[PDB]
Formats: sequence, structure tokens, C-alpha cells
Amino acid sequence: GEELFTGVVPILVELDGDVNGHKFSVSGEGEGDATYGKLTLKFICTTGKLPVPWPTLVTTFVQCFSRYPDHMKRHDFFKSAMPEGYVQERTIFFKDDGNYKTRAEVKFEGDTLVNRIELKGIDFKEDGNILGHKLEYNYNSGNVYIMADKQKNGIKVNFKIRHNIEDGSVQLADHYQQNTPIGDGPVLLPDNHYLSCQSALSKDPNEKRDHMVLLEFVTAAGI
Ligand SMILES: [Mg+2]
Ligand SMILES: [Mg+2]
Repeated sequence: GEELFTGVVPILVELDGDVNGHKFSVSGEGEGDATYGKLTLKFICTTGKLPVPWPTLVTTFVQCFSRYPDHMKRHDFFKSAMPEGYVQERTIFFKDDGNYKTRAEVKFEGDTLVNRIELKGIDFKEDGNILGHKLEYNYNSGNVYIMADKQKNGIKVNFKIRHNIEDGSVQLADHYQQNTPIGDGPVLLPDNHYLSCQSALSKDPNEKRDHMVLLEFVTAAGI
């Protein structure tokens, strides 16, 4: 699958979400260049206003675009599953608040890498940092720890994201994730390692719909 990633690849993201009963959808488009661990995308809420803050959705919205150094290429599960793809499931625990459960399918459609997601959020507090919209339009992430899951011919991944609250405080989002191949073909099952990421959220000055522009860089390491 690595060969599929040598140049710039278009990406499409489609998400249907329901958080405490608030339903919404988001469409995103952009491109990824795995040689540089780089992605650029613009997301738009197609049903109106997003009911949760945009930064809470970044991680849900394509780790196959991570740059794996030559010496670690044999640990790159993500690209090895393509084009058939993989299912990525998560539970994201917002400290002292609700949780998101997501299921996505990541695969190629033609020359485009597609990430289709279903998200369900429950137990959020009506006036917590999420539904109350008290988060700043940014975040800080920890290392993304990856390990093999032989039993499922996949990987297990865990990490934390620290959301910044408007009052100067922090809201932790603990991520638990599993990825399993869609195809029956061989995949790379890796030794333990981690991804290091950074991103920048911005707005399209000329855009009136609720949206987010994202620039993100990710590199594998720890080997
Ligand atoms: Mg802070
Ligand atoms: Mg080994």
C-alpha cells in the first residue's frame, strides 16, 4: 500500500454525528502528502452549526498520511492495509464530561483516500466545556502510542489530547482506539512505537458556513 502514498493524494472525509441527541454532518476535503507527513483540509458543517467545538473533532477526522522514517517502514500498519482499507474505532473520554464513540472506514475510492465516520456522543453536561462551547480553537497532543493486536490482525492505539479551556484551564480527552483491516491480505503488525503530531487550526476568511481549516504534520518515531 506504501506505493499508493508516494505523491499528493486527495482526501475526502464524511461524518454523521449525534451528541446528546444533537445530530449533524460534516464534509471535508483536502490532500495529504505522506512523504512529508503532511495534510491540509477544510471541513464544513453541512447541517448548520456544529453542536460541539471543532477542536474536539480533529482526531476523528487518516494516520496513513504519517511520515514513517525508512528505518521504521516495516511498522506502518496504516498504509499496508490499503487500498482495501481499515476500520478505525475509538472511545474518547472527556474528563469530567461525556464520551465519543466513533467508527470509521478508511479506504481508497479511486485515487482518493476516503474516511467515512459515524460518531455518537453521550453523557455530556449541558453546561460543560463541550456543549457549553468553552474550548479555545486549538489543542495540544501527546504521543500517539501504537501497538500490535495480533488477535485481530490489527493495532491498538492510545493517547491524550489536552483541550485548552477559555478560563486558562485544560480539558483532557483520553483516546482509546483499535484498527482492523477490511481486507484479508497481509498487513504490517508493528512493534511498539509512537507518532508525534502537530497541527494548526484556522478559518477561511471568506467562508460563512461553520467550518474549520486544518494543517497537520505527523511523524513516526521511537525506533
Ligand atoms: Mg492552557
Ligand atoms: Mg520486531
